[PDB]
Amino acid sequence: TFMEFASVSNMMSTGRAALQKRVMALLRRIEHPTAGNTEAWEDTHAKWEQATKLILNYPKAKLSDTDSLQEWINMTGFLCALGGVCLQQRSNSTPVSKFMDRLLSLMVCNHEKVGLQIRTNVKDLVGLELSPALYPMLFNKLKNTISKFFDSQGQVLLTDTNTQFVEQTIAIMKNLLDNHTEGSSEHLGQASIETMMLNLVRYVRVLGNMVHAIQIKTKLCQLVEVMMARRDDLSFCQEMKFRNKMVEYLTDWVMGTSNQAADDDVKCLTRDLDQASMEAVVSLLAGLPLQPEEGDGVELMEAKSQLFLKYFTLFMNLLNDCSEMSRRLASLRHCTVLAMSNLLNANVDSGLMHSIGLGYHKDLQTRATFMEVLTKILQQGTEFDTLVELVTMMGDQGELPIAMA
Amino acid sequence: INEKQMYPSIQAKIWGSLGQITDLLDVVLDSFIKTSATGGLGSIKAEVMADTAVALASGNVKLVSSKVIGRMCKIIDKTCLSPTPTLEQHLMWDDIAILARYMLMLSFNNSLDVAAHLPYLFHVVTFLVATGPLSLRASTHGLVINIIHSLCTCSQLHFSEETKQVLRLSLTEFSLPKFYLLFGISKVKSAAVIAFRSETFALTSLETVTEALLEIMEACMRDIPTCKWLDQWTELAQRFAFQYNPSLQPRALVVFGCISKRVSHGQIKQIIRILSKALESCLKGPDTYNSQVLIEATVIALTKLQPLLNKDSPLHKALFWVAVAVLQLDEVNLYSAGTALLEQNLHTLDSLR
Amino acid sequence: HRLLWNNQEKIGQYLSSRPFDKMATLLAYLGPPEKEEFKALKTLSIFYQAGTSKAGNPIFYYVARRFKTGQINGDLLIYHVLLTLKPYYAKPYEIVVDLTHTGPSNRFKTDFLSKWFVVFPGFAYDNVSAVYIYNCNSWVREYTKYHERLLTGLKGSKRLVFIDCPGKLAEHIEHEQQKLPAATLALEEDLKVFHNALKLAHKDTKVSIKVGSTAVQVTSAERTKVLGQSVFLNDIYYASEIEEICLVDENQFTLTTPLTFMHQECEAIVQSIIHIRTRWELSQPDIRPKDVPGTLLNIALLNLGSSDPSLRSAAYNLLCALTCTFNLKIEGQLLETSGLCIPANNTLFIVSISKTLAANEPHLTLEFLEECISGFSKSSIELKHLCLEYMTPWLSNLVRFCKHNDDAKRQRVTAILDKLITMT
Repeated sequence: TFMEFASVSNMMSTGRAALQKRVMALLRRIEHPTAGNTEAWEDTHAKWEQATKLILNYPKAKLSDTDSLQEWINMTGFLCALGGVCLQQRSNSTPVSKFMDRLLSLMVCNHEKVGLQIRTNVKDLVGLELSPALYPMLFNKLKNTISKFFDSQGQVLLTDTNTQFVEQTIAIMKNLLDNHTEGSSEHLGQASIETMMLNLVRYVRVLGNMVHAIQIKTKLCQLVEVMMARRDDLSFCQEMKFRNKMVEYLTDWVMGTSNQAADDDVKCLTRDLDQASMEAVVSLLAGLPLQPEEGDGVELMEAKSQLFLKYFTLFMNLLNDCSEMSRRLASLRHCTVLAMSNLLNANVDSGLMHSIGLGYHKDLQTRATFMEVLTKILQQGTEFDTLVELVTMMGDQGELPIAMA
Repeated sequence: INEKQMYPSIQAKIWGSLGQITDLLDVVLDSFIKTSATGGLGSIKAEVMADTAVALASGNVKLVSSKVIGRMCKIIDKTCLSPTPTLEQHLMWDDIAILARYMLMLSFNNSLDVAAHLPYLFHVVTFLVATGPLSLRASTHGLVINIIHSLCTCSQLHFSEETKQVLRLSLTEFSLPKFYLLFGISKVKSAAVIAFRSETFALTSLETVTEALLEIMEACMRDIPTCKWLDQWTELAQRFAFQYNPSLQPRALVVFGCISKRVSHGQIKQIIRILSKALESCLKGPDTYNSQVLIEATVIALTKLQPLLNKDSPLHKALFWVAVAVLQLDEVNLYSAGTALLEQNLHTLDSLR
Repeated sequence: HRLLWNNQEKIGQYLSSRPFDKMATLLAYLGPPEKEEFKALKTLSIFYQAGTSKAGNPIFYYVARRFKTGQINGDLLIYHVLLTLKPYYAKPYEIVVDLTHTGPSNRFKTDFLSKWFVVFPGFAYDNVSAVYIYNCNSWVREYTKYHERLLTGLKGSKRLVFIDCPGKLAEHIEHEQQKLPAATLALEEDLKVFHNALKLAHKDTKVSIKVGSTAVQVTSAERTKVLGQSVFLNDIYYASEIEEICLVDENQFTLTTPLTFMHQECEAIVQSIIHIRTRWELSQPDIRPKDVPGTLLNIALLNLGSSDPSLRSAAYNLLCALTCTFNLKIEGQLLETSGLCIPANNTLFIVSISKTLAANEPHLTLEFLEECISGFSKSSIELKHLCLEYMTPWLSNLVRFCKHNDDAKRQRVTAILDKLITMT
């Protein structure tokens, strides 16, 4: 790492922000647990604790401290990129645990003197820069941080601080997952992504219909898609119930005020939310077998059939008025169709029974919306029995260029 | 044309039966083409009459197919009596445009039986690639895809499993985003959508397309031992190659060069004199936009023809200096052609040690 | 190779430095689809220690019919079998696996199979002296042959010992003290044994049929090479899931891929199965992949005629898929593709395909006519003219399904006729 932090210096730095980022990027690479690392991180963290008061309780008890704010921005990121070594050393031995606890306390801070910089900087650094070894602690702390908003009955303690925490946490998780940090794979897949996602969804449920609520919901849907994009990366004890439950939760979000809209901007935000929700649902359903939550003594086939019919009717209703925002009226059409195609491909014997009627007609669209699946849905009944050959022999070509590529 | 609602019955009854009457075929088709022309291309009459030709063809495939292909060939040949800069500007362009969609519709399900007309089909395709409005370009692409399909699904010519695999691969290849540019249909998601409704072209593209089709043909003749497709198509190209024309000859030279397998000294001399006359007209005439393309075509022909001349041909060495002179003209496309010719000439002389 | 497709947008850039065109060509035949904590305990008691063999080694019993794929996390199951092996994994032992009432719902995934092969310590596998297999069937053969590359080193070993009757296994157990649950042992009492029953299939085999009071069992008197050792096959097909039964032949009968057998008392077999299945039907508390054929032929044929080129192409490919899958004697001319410019006036083509299919494959003719008459109401005027034109060729075949003494067939024919009358 030190040897690399010589090429890191020889190359020209086009300012301090890039030099700061290049420094943290190297600090993340610090893995071997040397002793100087320990004392430097610990003492830097002590000075950071002092500057915490000096910058947070001292806009209040008295600006030129924008310089110290800039120093703090760097110093936080320093600790974040070097946080990991200490925890690694704990496994072969708790201030680092207290580091995030302060960080999460800073997460919703409201200060009379520019707390906006504080919040934006905490979001950015925590998301992009934290060491992958720090992931498990991050998730474990966020779980109980979010678990304190629901009552015992499951009644959400909706508060301005709570909602401010939630918008941020969802933004932060999106930023975290979006970036593919090196080594993140082996560290992302220890903590479960289930509980906090579920609780965030349950909280966003009651968000209402305000502009803030819809803006939060759209970001949450983007987060759901992003998280779903790496079912490989994360580790799941039960993916099936996971996906099934939140499919059943996002089904509600689509077509919320699509007919009772009274303002162009309100319907625009509503259309954006519906598009995002549909995009998320399409991502959820890929390969998701249906298994309804334990019913009222119904044979599995009977419950699956009713669930499928419910979903399919929900989709057809949306696709029925998708004919005649002009861009939206067609994009949400193929999105709705791809959703249904995802259902069927997974669910053969809960499908064609209620799906055959989609083969028939339309206003020049539904056949072009179901045979729009049959190209790879019902003509996908090829070799399903309920291929890929010579692709290896082409990769063995002279000089092996494809493997090197 | 008029009784639109009763159409599926009108055709199957009147036209599907009149078609099976072998003797009346010529008169029926002539009336078809005349009524199509009267409406003009892109007209309701033209579209309806184009569709109605599939019905007639369904009866007697051989005769309708032969008559439809032959009249296209005849019109194309007859274009060389009052030559004009491009085909789209020629007087008889409407005839070619109209009769093109006839083959487009008759292409499907081997209603243009390939095993008898493949050379002429590739003739038409070669002469039509990237011509006219967008609809016609997509039509040419669709024609190519359908003809390859039919050749891959013709029961009248048993093919090996390897040849069938080759054909299946070629059909897949022709659908890729690469060929959409080599066919002039760019920024069109589907060829079919544009085709069934009512830009500069570089000869390198035609060379690529013609080479691909030549592979498609040669794989086929690997099964039909007595086939004369290559000779027929080479001859039909050589007719246009050495014959003066503003529009056809450029394309014809590249097609001939890519197609032929054995050349003659006079052919090389004829091509070189064609280049000489083209250059002489370029310096005097103001229509450089055609003489230049003809010069480039002449060069591109040689770049392909040279590797086939006899090992004792004195022209091997003169080809170098021809390339040098071409590069001296200082034209980007001509320079590129010269550079290619130089590479080919050096490689050919090196291989001959 | 999912990532090979995933990174084709960038692999070409590195290959920009025939080979150079072949990467994108295979996208035609591509587009692939998309310490620890422990909780709960198996009330079913799938894997447990019970009984001891002659050699004085403990035997662990396992019934695969107790566990269904896709319902219970396999991490818990593997850690559980490790936990119950904690006092015994450090010493050589013996294992017996029960393969009774086993189907594809007991299949073990490749990842879970390797997780089974890894988590157990390396010496524990050498500790395994003998493996006893009871009630091997035909599903297991292909299950392990598809998983042969994972288990290529285990076939042909002495550890596997095949058991078809309880006596062979009880030979090596002290005083036949095998502690298998009574559920599996209750299926061997008082059945009917047929000695020379011939199993009719593509590969004819000489087996023995056993029809009981609850299920139907068949055993194979022909040694079958399973895992390198020629052993018999004991397939059990319960009669609670057989609903395709009829009198067909005097010496042959049809059971359900259909099951056919020949014997001198086949009527008695059918009557016994009828009695036990009707008793099961007394015990009831207070789309199939066959009818697919016609119901889809109609959807393809009607949509071919459509006025959207994309839809015509889509339907043509669907026809190719259906004909290839179901082996319809259409002369096999059709071959799938994408981007075909199928002409607008395809009335003659659809009609000719319909006539050829009606003559060559007079099989369904009832699902197809039912679907066509149902869809004839919803179609357009031009589409109605098309629909009648190819519907007409099939009505002739309806003569066949009149003579048969099947009230289900006769009532269906009556319904088709009444629908046609309403249409008229």
